[PDB]
Order: sequence, then structure tokens, then C-alpha cells
Amino acid sequence: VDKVAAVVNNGVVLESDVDGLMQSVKLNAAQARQQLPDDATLRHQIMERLIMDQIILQMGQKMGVKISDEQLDQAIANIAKQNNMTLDQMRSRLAYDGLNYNTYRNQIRKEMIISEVRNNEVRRRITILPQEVESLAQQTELNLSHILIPLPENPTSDQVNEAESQARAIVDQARNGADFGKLAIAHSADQQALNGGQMGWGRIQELPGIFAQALSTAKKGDIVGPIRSGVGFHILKVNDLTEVHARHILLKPSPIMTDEQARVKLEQIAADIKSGKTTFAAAAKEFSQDPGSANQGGDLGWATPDIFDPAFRDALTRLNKGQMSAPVHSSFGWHLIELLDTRNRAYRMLMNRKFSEEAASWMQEQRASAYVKILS
Amino acid sequence: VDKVAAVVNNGVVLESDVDGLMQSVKLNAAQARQQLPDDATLRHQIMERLIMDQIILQMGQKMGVKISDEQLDQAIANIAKQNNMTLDQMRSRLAYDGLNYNTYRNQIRKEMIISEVRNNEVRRRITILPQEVESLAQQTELNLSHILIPLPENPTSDQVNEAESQARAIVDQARNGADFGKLAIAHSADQQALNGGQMGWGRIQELPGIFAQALSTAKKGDIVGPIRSGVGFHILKVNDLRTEVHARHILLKPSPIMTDEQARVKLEQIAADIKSGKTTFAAAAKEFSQDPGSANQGGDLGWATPDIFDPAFRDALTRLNKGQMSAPVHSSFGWHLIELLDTRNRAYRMLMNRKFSEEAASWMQEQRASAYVKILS
Amino acid sequence: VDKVAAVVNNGVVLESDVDGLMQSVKLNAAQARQQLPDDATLRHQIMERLIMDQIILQMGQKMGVKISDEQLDQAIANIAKQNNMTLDQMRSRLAYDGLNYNTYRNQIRKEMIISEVRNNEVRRRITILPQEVESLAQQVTELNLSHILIPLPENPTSDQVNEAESQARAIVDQARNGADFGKLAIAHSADQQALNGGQMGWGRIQELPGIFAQALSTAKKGDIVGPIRSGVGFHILKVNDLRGESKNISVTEVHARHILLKPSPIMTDEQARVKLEQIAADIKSGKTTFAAAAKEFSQDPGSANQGGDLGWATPDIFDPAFRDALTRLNKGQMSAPVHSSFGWHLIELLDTRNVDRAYRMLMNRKFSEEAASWMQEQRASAYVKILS
Amino acid sequence: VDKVAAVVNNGVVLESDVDGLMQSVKLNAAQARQQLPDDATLRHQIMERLIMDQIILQMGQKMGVKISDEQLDQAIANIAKQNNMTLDQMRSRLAYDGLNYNTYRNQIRKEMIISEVRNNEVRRRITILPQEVESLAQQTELNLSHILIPLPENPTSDQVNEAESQARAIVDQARNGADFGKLAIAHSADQQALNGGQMGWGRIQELPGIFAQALSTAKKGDIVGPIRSGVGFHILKVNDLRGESKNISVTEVHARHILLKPSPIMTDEQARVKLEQIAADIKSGKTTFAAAAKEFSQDPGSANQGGDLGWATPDIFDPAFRDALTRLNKGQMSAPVHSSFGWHLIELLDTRNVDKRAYRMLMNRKFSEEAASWMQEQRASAYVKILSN
Repeated sequence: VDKVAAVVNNGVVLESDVDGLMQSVKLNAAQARQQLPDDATLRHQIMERLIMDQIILQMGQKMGVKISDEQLDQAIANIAKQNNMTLDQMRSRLAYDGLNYNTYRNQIRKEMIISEVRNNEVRRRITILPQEVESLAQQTELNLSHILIPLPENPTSDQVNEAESQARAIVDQARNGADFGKLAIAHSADQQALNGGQMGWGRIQELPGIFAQALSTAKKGDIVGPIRSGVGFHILKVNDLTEVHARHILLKPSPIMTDEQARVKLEQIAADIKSGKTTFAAAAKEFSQDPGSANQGGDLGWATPDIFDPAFRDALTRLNKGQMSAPVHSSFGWHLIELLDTRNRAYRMLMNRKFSEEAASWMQEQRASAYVKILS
Repeated sequence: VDKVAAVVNNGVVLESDVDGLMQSVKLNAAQARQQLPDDATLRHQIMERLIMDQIILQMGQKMGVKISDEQLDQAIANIAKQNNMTLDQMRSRLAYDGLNYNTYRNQIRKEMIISEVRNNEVRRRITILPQEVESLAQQTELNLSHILIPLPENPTSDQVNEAESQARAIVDQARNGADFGKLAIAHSADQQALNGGQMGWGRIQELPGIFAQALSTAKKGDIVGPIRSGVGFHILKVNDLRTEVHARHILLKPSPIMTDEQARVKLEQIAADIKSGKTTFAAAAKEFSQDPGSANQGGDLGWATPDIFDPAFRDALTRLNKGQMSAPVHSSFGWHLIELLDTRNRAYRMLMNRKFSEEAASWMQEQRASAYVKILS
Repeated sequence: VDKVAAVVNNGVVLESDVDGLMQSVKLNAAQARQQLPDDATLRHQIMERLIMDQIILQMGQKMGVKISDEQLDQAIANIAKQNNMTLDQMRSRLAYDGLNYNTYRNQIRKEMIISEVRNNEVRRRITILPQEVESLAQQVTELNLSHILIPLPENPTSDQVNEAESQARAIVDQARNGADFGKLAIAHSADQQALNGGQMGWGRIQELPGIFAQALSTAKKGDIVGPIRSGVGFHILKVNDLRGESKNISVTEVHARHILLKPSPIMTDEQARVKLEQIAADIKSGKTTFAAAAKEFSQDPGSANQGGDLGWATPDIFDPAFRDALTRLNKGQMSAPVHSSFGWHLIELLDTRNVDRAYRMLMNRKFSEEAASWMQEQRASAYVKILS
Repeated sequence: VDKVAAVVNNGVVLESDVDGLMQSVKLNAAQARQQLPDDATLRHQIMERLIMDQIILQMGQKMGVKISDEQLDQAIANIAKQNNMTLDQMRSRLAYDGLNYNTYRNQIRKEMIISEVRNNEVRRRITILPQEVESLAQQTELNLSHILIPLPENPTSDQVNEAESQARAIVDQARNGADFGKLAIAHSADQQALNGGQMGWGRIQELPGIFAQALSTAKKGDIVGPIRSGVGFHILKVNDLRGESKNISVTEVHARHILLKPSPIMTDEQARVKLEQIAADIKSGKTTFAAAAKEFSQDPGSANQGGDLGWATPDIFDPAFRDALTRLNKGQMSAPVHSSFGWHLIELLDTRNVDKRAYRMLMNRKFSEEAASWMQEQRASAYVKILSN
């Protein structure tokens, strides 16, 4: 006898489903020392989340979205890795905790089709204005929580004021010390609402410009006034605030040349170079072994010390720019080392900013233009 | 340290500029589920576009082309409208996206002067044959992508064959199911190349005749063989293939003396005398109707659309037979007799645009050739 | 459902045809950055043009004028050449633009019978007044200009002449207050060039009627030449551009003589040379004259019988060696033996010098006036009905 | 640098002037579809023409011949009328063609003194043989071109043979289809030579008698054999041949009338009835009409002539009168007829038709021969020198 909490188009939101999410938030809230608003408000947000997951889920069904066990495993695997364990290592923990593995996979699957559908649809909707990318192209990390008071695409004065009033009021209590994460859980409409509205740390530059402005002067602990956007009013709380170029001429010992046979050549090669008799690049193209530098006058392009054998790296260490080393023995053999020199995003940036916005906007529409009933 | 990708006459093509276009195509490609050729091919195409944008842009400089802020704003405005927003509504989105408004306008400016110079020059070049217009004058929507294999005005057999060969090969892969939009990005030389070579929907009649022939039998999904034109070889892919009334009324408007009944009773008589032949409708109208602008015109209301008429009136016409007179009708304007009389239900620009595209190709074809360009490595 | 715009004698002027001409002017206008008067005034001009083309065309019918496909091709071919293309190369451009080749040929045809009829009729009516030609034969800076004609009948009335004179004056006024002359031309000119800005192009001041030549001598660039009165009405010219008169042709000729001594199996080069040196010193030392030694040793008939006279010629016609010595000589001076491709000779440079239209200009002027009144008359007497 | 083509007495013939004439014939020739002989033969004729015009022109100088601007204008005006234009209308055509008006007038002037001198001199030399005119008094239009192979007044057998030979040759080519006009321009010596030798339409009667003979049997297209005159040998081609426009059939009537114009004394009813009686008396022998005429006719010039109005064309009469006149049989009498002059009785006596030079023709023929030998002599006795280039 699993009651229905709400009907959502071609389906329902089960009383059980509501409980699970409720408990998830409850525990996670506790295991983090976070105040939760009264179970009344809480249920509401949970519902809103469930109803939405339902809508975008059915959507996935219609447009035939399937997730192969092969991909599923990879996902679970990632959750395992994201949590310091191997698939078995996590599968057991789950077993130990009492969970039926398939039941779990099935949950991760639902999460995956929703993630997919949301991404795919927002894609088929994001809009790129003429010359926008080329325009952006041509032209102190922060940690903050976020609260969104939703507003339709083309709202009414009435709607805008309700929203603004609501937002202002929240900004008030925010400043009078009220628990911001509590408020987020109670009024934020963004994805992160249930999670205290935490965005985490990020570059002030990866944030929409509509915020970049106010967060430049932003001091730790500050509440950034209700910023208006296409999705509604935003409220943020400022929670917290050598390579080397070298070239070497190499000699590798084998059958004919012994370690001394070779070292003696390198002594001569070194002697003729310094005397001007021949040049280093010439000598290298004439003697060096390592193809991939040998005919390149011995050049080894730029690189990092580490990729070099321990004997070699240590050689560079005692060399002066332009200086030539004495012969050096390494795992590869004997070689003359000459030290030359020693030197010590934005588009994805845009894409992600455009995506969050659009995704909000989308769900905004979906939730509105959807058949949903809430039973008692 | 912004390297130079190429030198173009009195100027250069910056490495940055190349990245911007690269990223533009990349995003737009993704946001549209469109395969892109390897970054090598892609850079080439982007280069060709940039080098050209450069040439025709310096050109604009010399012949002193300026775009007043007033026009600019109108342009941006149109882009906003073309995208469902108000100037502010777009200005903010840009802000939100992180763009410096001026840097943006300046981009829109460069696009504008280029658009202008190209148009103007092509104008100063298009050629109208004697009696062509008068000749054309006397004599199934379709969606298709386009790929152009360029060829000089007076090319050599060697050139023509290289071109034909290349075109043939593409048409092959096209029919073996290869992604046409991908090929367009990789080898098309038309303006639309970078955009999959999409032309969109259009009348088969608004296309050059050199194609009208093959696109008549064209079934959806077809690749139309390498058509030869003065600009080179063309390849098209058929992507997809898909009342008023005349009436007259004699009107009476109630006020002080004539009440709604005072009025309706008159119209009963006016109607009764018309049908009995005692007076004619047009006469009755000139003798009683109110609405000047039909009253002295024997009540004629000229031709019009039902909608411009009050709800009561329009509904009246609805139940009236042609030639039939209505009974008195009350409307927002008053009381009136309604008689329903009757009920009725490009090519030169066509030519101009066909001649323009061709000419614009030929133009740039020449400019790119007779221009000093260096491609740094 | 192609309505009739106007009735013309035994034919009509279709609305379709009026659109065609309207569009041709429209495009061409744009393709040239040319202001056009309002479609009302334009339609009028287009009509007049079509009405006339109609008249003169039925005329071709009656007097049976036919254009063979052979000559038509030649004409189309000329348009092609005039436009930098081959018959095929244009035939294709046409195909690309969407036109039916036959439909096009037919248009070129109509254009051709009209041109023929007009020329034939005009020439026929050209008259030569008594003593006119002799009287001319007695008598003693390229320019580009647009033209506007305000029409007037052969024998007009004071009223007509005044309306014309008044309308013309008003145009010269606006012309000088900077109005677009080409716009005015398309709006009022009655000449053939009207619909084309009234452009005549570049031309010698001489190739123009004398009633113009007068004012066009003081004419500064940009000027508007007052309404000149002719038998055809009032004329107005705008001095578009004004350039220099292309230099003539300075072909320089030389008068020379020579005594030719081509060597042979008998006389060697040293023999054919030394012989000269002597045959020369005798000329200088009065022992004998050059022309004497010419008709005496010169091995060039056509020359030797003329005393060695080569007549007047352009130096390039001679052998290079000959031409050369010829360059390093003073008038009357003699050269040493000069070896060329025909033998050896002594060259004396004697001297140096540098080196219908009036009647064609007259007849052209005549054809000009005639053509104008002819149409003036044809149009005037024709049965024309413009449908409102 | 206008060379002299030929010297003529006290003057010359400039190369320019030769070009002018060459060009005039050239244009006119084209504007008429007329073959011209080679420029060589043509130059000759042009020369001969210029030389003659020169001679007769200096002659005009000596005997002081001047043409007033007044008469010149009249002439030019006539060229304008002859050409469907007004003086102004032509003066402009000239301006448009590029000519200097004065230079033009001067050409017309030179043409006029030549015309005068020639006429004056010729008339002076016309002679009338004893009994010639009396002897004359006792005794189908045609269009033809003419060619004259000249001969002196008293030529020699040699001259006459050369002439006869040359003429015969031309009549031959003429008949073998050769262009007659071409021949004319190439050999004719008459004034019309340079103009294809065209004389135009004319009565066979207005021509010299030595032609009238052969031109009576002449069929269109014919070449009339070389006729010998005192001026040389003539040859005519019968260009076209049309009908002779009918004469003029005017009709006259002979009538009598007795005039009774009413007045303050006699009213119309009185002036009418009076007649009715004065008429019945004529019919009933009581009296004769001519009697009642010289008796009551109020029209002297008629009443004294018995009422005879003599022969007159009907239209000369009052309409009423002319009308009764129409409804009358010969010898018949009318009832009283009221007109604008009064009342009268009209008797139509008779009707007849009447239709509508000889010496003018004679004198013209004369002027014709004289003008020919006159030039023949002038040229012959003149100081002429034709230069090569």
C-alpha cells in the first residue's frame, strides 16, 4: 500500500520515493551539521525535486533513452573511484550496508537517463548569438552558496515583484545571521538547493558576468544583493575566500666498442668541438646514436629533467649554460651533454555559464507545462 | 605574445583570430550534433575564411568605409530580434556571458564593413546582358546543402580535371553515405562551407537554372552530380523536400433623438422599401446611412476582410447569402442594414540574387588570388 | 491574364512588357548607383519607349523585314564579344541565369528589325540642300556629356514652343542648382538615350551638330549648356567629364639612295667592298656623280634606274645594318660601305620627314536630325490608346 | 595649302572646289542609288564643269553683275520653299548641319550671277531667220535622260567622225543594258550630265523637232539613235512614258432674260404677275421675247440686246437664276424667277463645252541651241590650263 504523493503526466510520485529523498537529506544534513527547515517546507522541496525527476524521466522514455549495463558499470565505477574504492570494494560496502545491488544499479540508471535527457534537451536549446564566441575570444578563487528565487521567461510585474520581495526578504535574514544553507534548502530553486545551495570553490571568472561585478568587492561572509537574471533573482553568500633545452651526442657500447672504447671517442669528440675543429651539431649527426636527435645536430628539444636517466639528469645539474659536460655513463650508454637553456578553458568557460542558465529556464518551462496533481 | 598565422597584404591574420573561429565552429558544431573534420583540415578552412575576411576588410579601409554607431545599434538590435529579445535583453545576456560590450560591437562592425564592401564591389561587377531582363520577364520547396569545388574564370584543362576529379570523388563518398555536412566543412569553398554548407529551404525556381534541371527529378536524400558553372563544380544534397468580401451597409447611429428602437424601426422601413422597389439600397444609403466613407457611395464599403468588422457585423455577413439583405443588426457602432455582395480569395529579385552569389564567388576567387598572402608556420 | 497597357496601330503594348522594361531600368539603375524618378514618371517613359518600339516594329512587319538565323547568331556573338565571352560562354551564362535561349534570340530579333527599319526609314528621308556640300568643302579635346531633349513638332505653334522653352529652362535651372542630371534625363528626355541617363559618352566636339559646337568650346567641366533650339525641340547638355585630345601618329620616313654591290662567286666581300670605297671617293672628288655610279654599278633595279633613289620609306622597312648606318648619318651625308643581308652598298641619307571625315561628320549630323523628327512624326501620327 | 587644279583666263579652279563638287555628286549619287564612273572620268567632268563656271563667272565680274542681298534672300527663301521649309526653318537646318550661313549665301550668290550671265548672253545671241515665224504660224508626257557628245559650230570631217563614232559606241552600250545615267555622267556635255542626264517629264511637243520625229514611235526603255544637231550628237533614253492629263471641259450657256426688279412702286406680286402676262404674250405670239426684253428688261447691256446675256459660265449667275437654268430644256422658257436682283423670265438658248504656246515653244527651242553653242564657244576660246597634281 504505497500511496501516491503526486501524479506527473504519464506517471506518479510515490510516497515511498518521497521518504527516500527525505531520509537522504536528513542523514546528509546530520552527517554535516546542517540545520534543516521544518519537515513541511522540506517535503515541498523534495516533492519539487521528485516531480521534476519524474517529468524529465518520462521524457527520456518517450525519446527512447537506454543505458547499457556497460556504461552503467563505468558510472558506478567512477562513483567508486570518486569515493576511494574499487568496484568490488564498493559493491561489498553496499552488500555490507544491506543494499540489493540491482536495486542500486537501477537507481544509478534513473540518475543517468535524467542526466542525459537534461543535457541533450538543454543542448537542443542553448543559443549562440552572432559573433559571440569570436567576441569573447578576442577579449582569487571563491567559495559560495547560492539561492534562486525562480521567475518565468516573460514574467509579469506582479510576478517580478513577488519574486523581488521574496528575494529581498531572504537577503535580509541572510545578513541578520540566519543560516544561509537552511534558507537555500527552504527557498532556493536551483539544483543545489537541497544541498545547502553549495557551489563550492571557483574562479570569479567562470561565473556569469551578472555576478562578476558584485563579487569583485565581495568580502568574506558577505551576502550579494538580489541579482536579476532571465531565470529569476540570485542571492550568493561569500562563504570562504622548469624545463631545459640540451643536446647530446650519444655512443652506445656493444660488441666492438666497450665502455672505454666509447668514452675515449667522446673525449675526442669533445676535444675537437672546443678546438673548433668540428661543431657539436656536426659531431652529433656524425656520431650520436639516439635517432630523434642524432641527425638533428643532437638537439633534444625542450623537456623536463625527470624524463631523463638519473645519470643524465644529475649531469645537467652541474652544467653551466652553454657548457659541455665530460663523458657521462647512463642506462643508455655514454654521452656528451651540452646544456643550452632553462625555462620555467575560456570557451568551455562560456559554454557552462550558458548551460546552467538554459537548464534552469528549461525545467522552469517543463514544470509549468506539465500535468501534475498532488494528493493528500 | 599573439603569433601571426598569416600575412595578408597590408595586415595579418592573428593566431588568436584563428582560435576564435575555430572555437565558434566547434561549439556550433557540437550544439548541433555535427561531425567535424580533423583539426588540420578545419584550420585550413578557417584560415581561408580569415585571410579573405582580411582582404575584403583592408579593402573597406582604403575605400573609406565607416559604420556609424547609429547603424551598428540597429544591426545588433536586429540580431536581438532575430533571436527573440530586446536590445537590453541581449545586452544583458552578453554581460552575463562575460563579454565586453564594445569588443562585441567592434566585431559586429567588422562583419558589417565586410558585408558592405563585398556587396558594393559585387555590384560594381555584376553584368546585365542586353535584353536579359525583358527576356526573363516575358517567360515544391526544397532543403539542400551545397559544396563548391572552386575553379578560376579561365581555368586550364589541368585545373578543370583536378576540380572535376575532386568533385567526382566527393560525390562518391556522398552517395556511400558519408556525412555531407562534414565534407562541406572540409572542401566546400562557398560562404556556407563552415556551416555544413547548408542553404536551407527554398523554391526550386529561385535556384540557378544550371541546377533546376537536375533538381526536378531529385528524390529526398539524393546527391546531385557535379554541376559545372563559371565558379567551379557544384554538388548539392537533397536534405529534405516538402478571403475578403464586398458588402454595403446603410448605418444608423442612436443618440438623443433616435433610440435603439427609434433606429431599428427606420431600418425596417428602409429594408421594406428597398425590397418593394420603392427606393434602391444605394439611394437609401446616401439618404440615410451614417458612416461617411460609404454613405454617399450608395453605401458601398469596398472590398475588405471580415476581421476589420465589429463582431456583430461579421457574424451577420456569415448568415447572409450573396445578394441577400440582412435584418437590422446592432453593433458597437449602432444599427445597420447589411447586404452581402461578393466574396473573393519576386522573379526579378529572383534573377538578381542568382547573379549575385555567382559574381561574389568569382570576385573573392580573384581577390584571394591577386593578393599578397603569407602563411607562417 | 496579361492586360493591355496601350493600343498601338495594329498591335498592343502588354503590361508584361512594361514590367520587363521597368525591371531592366531598375536593375541597370542600381547596378550603376543611379537615382530614378518616381515609378509614375518612369512608367510614362517606359510606355513611350514601348509605344515607339511597337510602331516601328509593326512597320517592319508590313514592309516585310526578316532576320535570318544566320545574321541573328552573328549579332548575339557580337554581344558576347562586346561582353568578353564566346558564343558558348554566354549561351551558358544565359542558361545559368534561367533564360530560354530561343526566347532570348527572339528578343534580339525584335531589337534587330527595329534597328533596321529605323535606319532604313531614316536614311531614305535624308535630304541634301542645294550647294550644301560644296559650301561646306569651302569652309575653314574629347568630351563626355549627357543629353536631354524636350521635343517639338516640325512646325510647332507659339504655345508649343513656349511650353517646350519653359519646361526646358526649368530643367536647366534644377540642373545648375545641382539636381541629378541623369534623373532629369530619365524623367524628361525624349531622345533614345533618355532611359539611360541621357548618356552619350565621350566624343570629339567636332562630331557634334554645329548648334552645340559653339557653346561647347567655352564649356568647363560640370557645366550645363543652356537650352539650344533645334528643329526637333530644345536640347540641354551636361558636360560630364572633359579630357585631352589623344596625340596623332608620328610615323617618321626617310629619303635615301644607295648603290648596291651584292657579292657573288666572282667578287668576294673584300672585292665588293673595296670596289665601293673607290666608287665612293670618285663621287666625293667630282670624278663622277653618285647617281652616275648608281645607274652604273647598283645591282638593285627599281633603284639603279632611278639613280639609286629608294623613294620615301619608313626606316624599319630596311635591313637592320642598313637602317643602322642610316641612323648615324647627317642629311646629305654619305656612308662607308655597309654590309647587309643583300650585299654591300653606299647609303646617302637625303632627307627626313614626319607624317572624308568632314563629309562623314556632315552626313552623321543629318542622320541625327532626321532620325529624331522621323520618330517625332511616326509617334505623332500613330493610332495610340493608353489604357487607364 | 590649297593647290590650283586649273587656270582659267583671269582666275583659277582650286583643288578644294574640285573636292566640293566631287563630294556633292558622290553624296547625291548614293542618296539616289546611282552608279558613278571611276574617279578619273568623274574628276574630268567635275573639272569641265568648274572651268565653265569659272569662265562664265569672271565674265559676270567684268560686265559688272551684282546680286543685292535683297534678291539673294528671295532665292534662298525659294530653295527653302522648294524644299518644304521656311527661311528660318532652313537657316537652322544649315546651322545644325554645320555650315556658315554667309559662306552658304556666297555660294548661292556665285550660282546666281552665273545663271544671270548665261541667260543674258544667250538671249543676246538668239536669232530669228527670215520668214521663220510666219512659216511656223502656217504649219503623251515623256520622261527621258539625255547625253550630248559636243561638236563645234563648223567642225571638220575628223571632228564629226570622232563625235559620231563615240556617240554610236554609247548608244550601243546603252542598248546592251549599260547604266545610261552612268554613261551620261561619264560622257554627256550638257548641263544635266553630272545629274545622270535627267531631263524629267515633258511634253513631246516642248522638244526640238529633230527629236519629236523619233520620239513618236518611242517605246519605254528605248534608246533613240544619235541625232545630229549644230551642237553635236544627241542620245536620249526613254525612261518612263505616261498618259497625257485630260484637258478642261468647262461648260458655258447662252441665255436671255427680261428683268423686272421690284421697287417702291411695284411690289413682288406686281413684278411677278406683270411677267406672267409678259410671258404668255410671248408664247401666244402676241409679241416676241426679244421685243418684251428691249421693252421691259431693267438690265441695260441686256435689254438693248434683246435680253441676250451672251455666252457665260453658269456659276457667274445668281443661284436662283442658275437653278432655273438647270431645270430648262434648250429653247425652253422659265416661269418668273426671283433672284437677288429682282424678277425675270429665263430662256435657255444653248449649251456648249470649251477646253483650254506654239511660239514660246519655238523661242524655247532657240534658247536651247544658243545656250549650247555659246558655252561650246566660250570654253573653246578660253585660256585654260589644267595642272597635274
